[PDB]
Amino acid sequence: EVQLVESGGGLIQPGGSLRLSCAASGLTVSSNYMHWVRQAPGKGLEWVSVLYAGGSAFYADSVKGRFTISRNNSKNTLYLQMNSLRAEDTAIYYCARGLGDYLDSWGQGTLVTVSSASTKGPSVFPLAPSSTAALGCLVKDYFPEPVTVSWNSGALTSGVHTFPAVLQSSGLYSLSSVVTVPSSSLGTQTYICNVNHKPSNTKVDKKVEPKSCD
Amino acid sequence: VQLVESGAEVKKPGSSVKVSCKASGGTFSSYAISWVRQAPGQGLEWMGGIIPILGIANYAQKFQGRVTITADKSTSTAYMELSSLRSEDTAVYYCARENGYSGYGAAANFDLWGRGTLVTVSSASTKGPSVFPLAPSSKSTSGGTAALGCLVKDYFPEPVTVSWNSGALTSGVHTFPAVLQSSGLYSLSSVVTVPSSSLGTQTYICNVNHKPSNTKVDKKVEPKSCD
Amino acid sequence: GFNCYFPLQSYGFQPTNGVGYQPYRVVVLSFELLHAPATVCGPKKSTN
Amino acid sequence: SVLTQPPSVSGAPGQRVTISCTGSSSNIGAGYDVHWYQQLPGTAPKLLIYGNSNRPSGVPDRFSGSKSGTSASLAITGLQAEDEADYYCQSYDSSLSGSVFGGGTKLTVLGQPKAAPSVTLFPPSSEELQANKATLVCLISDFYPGAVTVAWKADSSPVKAGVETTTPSKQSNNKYAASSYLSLTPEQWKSHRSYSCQVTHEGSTVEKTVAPT
Amino acid sequence: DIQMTQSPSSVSASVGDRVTITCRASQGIGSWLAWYQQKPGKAPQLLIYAASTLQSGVPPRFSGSGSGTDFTLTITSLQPEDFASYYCQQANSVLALTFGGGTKVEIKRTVAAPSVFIFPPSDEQLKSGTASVVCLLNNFYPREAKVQWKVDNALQSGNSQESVTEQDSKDSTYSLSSTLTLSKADYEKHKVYACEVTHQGLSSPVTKSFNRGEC
Repeated sequence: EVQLVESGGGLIQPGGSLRLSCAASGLTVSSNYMHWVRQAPGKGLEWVSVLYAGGSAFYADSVKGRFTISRNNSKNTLYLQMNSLRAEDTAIYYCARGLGDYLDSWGQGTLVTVSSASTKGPSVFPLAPSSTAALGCLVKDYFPEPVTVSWNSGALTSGVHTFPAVLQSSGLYSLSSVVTVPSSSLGTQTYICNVNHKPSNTKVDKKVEPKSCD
Repeated sequence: VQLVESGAEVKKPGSSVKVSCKASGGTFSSYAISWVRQAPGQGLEWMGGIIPILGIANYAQKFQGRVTITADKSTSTAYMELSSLRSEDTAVYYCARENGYSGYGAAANFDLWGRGTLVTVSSASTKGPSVFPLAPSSKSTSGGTAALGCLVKDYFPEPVTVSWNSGALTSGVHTFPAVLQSSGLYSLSSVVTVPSSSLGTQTYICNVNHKPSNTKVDKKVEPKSCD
Repeated sequence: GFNCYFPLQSYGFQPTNGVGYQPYRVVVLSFELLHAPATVCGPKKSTN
Repeated sequence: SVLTQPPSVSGAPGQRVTISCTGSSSNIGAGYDVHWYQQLPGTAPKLLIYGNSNRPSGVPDRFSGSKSGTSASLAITGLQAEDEADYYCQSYDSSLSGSVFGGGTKLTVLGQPKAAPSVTLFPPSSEELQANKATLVCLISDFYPGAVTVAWKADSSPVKAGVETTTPSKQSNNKYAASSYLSLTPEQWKSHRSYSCQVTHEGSTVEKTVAPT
Repeated sequence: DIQMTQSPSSVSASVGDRVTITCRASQGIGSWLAWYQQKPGKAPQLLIYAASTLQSGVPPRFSGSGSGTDFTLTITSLQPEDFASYYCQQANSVLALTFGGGTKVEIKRTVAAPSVFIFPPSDEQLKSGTASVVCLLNNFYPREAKVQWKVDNALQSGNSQESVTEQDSKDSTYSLSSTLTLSKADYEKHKVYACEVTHQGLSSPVTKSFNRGEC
């Protein structure tokens, strides 16, 4: 009968202060042990900080400094403040309550992205199939997560393989999408992939045709 | 709530004893349940306590590991088991409930106590009691009253309930306790006051009832004729 | 029931635990000096 | 044990009685508190005070307690007829690693119109001789629990075998009655000419002689 | 002070099989271990605690028995619903949690063959000044896939990033793709571009090679 919600996640600069907000519905904020477990994307979970029922808190070796925990009994919410941030701090964390040596309750997570870049329109380049066959379009130099794709305005749903975003060395994500198409229908049907996302509000409709050279 | 124990138990010098301290009106909750004994002519001792959420018992250094105390969360009752019975351990055993608090003292106080269990040790076995009549002489009845009754001898499991005419007499009836003897035998007395005018028209009988031996002996009395 | 647990938790004193988890007997010597006259003080040497 | 308590204490209806319970420095002299338990003769003990200043529900306001150094003091406002019970002090012991109780004290507030004792002797009947045993009874009534010494004589030498003393039982008119039994054999029953039971109370001696033949 | 290593990382088992995931700790800990089950895109949940007992809401298929050093999470009946990652966590005296790596259980699949699909960059990307060339991998199993690229019969390292999609719920098919970023000046210098793969399903490696401006 537990329920924990989190808010405050988003995109922010490394040189700034961020305040989180974890709320408990059927749990008090001064009568249980709470843990802030943060899990990196593509990696396992990692402990960050712990707070007790009293006025005491602890932190790990890597996050011993630049961390402050201050609960609020007025609105039954948990607040975590990060005065300084690094490039490795981007992950997904879940506020929770638990007992000694183990915790059972769990909550949702808010994704945080930290970088020196900003919003950038997605560049779509067609992938000409060689003369079954594979066709698709490549999304390059776009920010931030996430970006959805669609084939024939959602008409085509068989063989769709949307690869997850990968972070490049330039600080911009890359995405690839491919579908399976028979060679007999290459010259009959036209396939257009739509790439769009909310932070940039860009809608580009580019078709892919196996013609011309290089 | 209340704590209810078992009845009186009679054992052998070197046997095993076990009772139960049941709880009525509620379970043990999370408070500790302890056992404290008391003896006639001596003080009170302590053996340990039982926690009813974990089943861990902490004993006392004065007693060895010859006693075990256990409890179950399904029945919410506490059991004990003591081995190597001795004639010294002829005391009653009580179950107590602790009530903790916060402070500089942190001394455990016993708010609730059990009803009580009687434990006695005797090497003698169960035998058949014998009742013999008693009657005054001519010199004893100087006045208008005579004092007579029935005496019970060689009874092992405690003095019994003595009723005159199956409880029809309630005035002038007195009960006497037993006493330790050289061989451990017990002997009681029962004397009543009756007028001398009722000795020729109403007879007196003693009804003895003995639960453990399943016996019931009926005997009559009469004043002596020689004197 | 739920959200109702005993405040006392048991210690696991297994022999296979580490050095930091080993059971250590700890004795605390608390010293208090009031204005009352002292009753216990330093010992006396027994040199040859 | 490690706890020392007075053996007995007298009280009066209207005065104040102070009971001192002292123990070792490891249990009483330390920071542990004391707990008083009243054990009625026939009833299970119950908590009187806890924490040296608080009173549980149902405890009358006349009972009070305090702690002064390495001793415990119990103050009772007045003494009633139901106060005749044994009181014990309980505290935690560091050396023994367990709770210990005091030696206990006896508070008796009673008074009865004691008079001269009355003794009645019942020689055994003829049917008792066939059981290969002889039992001589010495019934005594309307007396006081103190000075209940019982002596047996055969007009030539005192008897020091088979003598015993039974505790008295309270009657319905604030009186105590007891008796004494003497085990003998029918072989020597006819040898002695007479038997007597001697009861001494407050210097008053009553002698009764029963003739078997 | 304490470090966590897990022997299994990616294991495959059928419905009637035991996953036999083992948990090892640097220092001996006595029955103070708990297991979790975090689905991709779903918040984690506890499965067992103290390595001896079982949660009320958790089905009793999960079990564990470890005294001081060796722990396990053997499952009598493996269900398709509980296909997620597993972690074993141990705390310290200051409530310092220690979470480790993830062990993933995947459904068994046919080996099949890594069909390679080359994709030269389009002429629209020439104006942008950046040239990206990829080769596609489809219907391959297991994950042991070599993605090394061969350009002008030379070894290329530190120029491609792998992208692994999640397993689909239809037939559990894996897909692979690697993206290479290079300048337009270096694009015209090289003439031969190809990528080679190695798998159990091929007797010989299959490489598809094209040239610049080849129609």
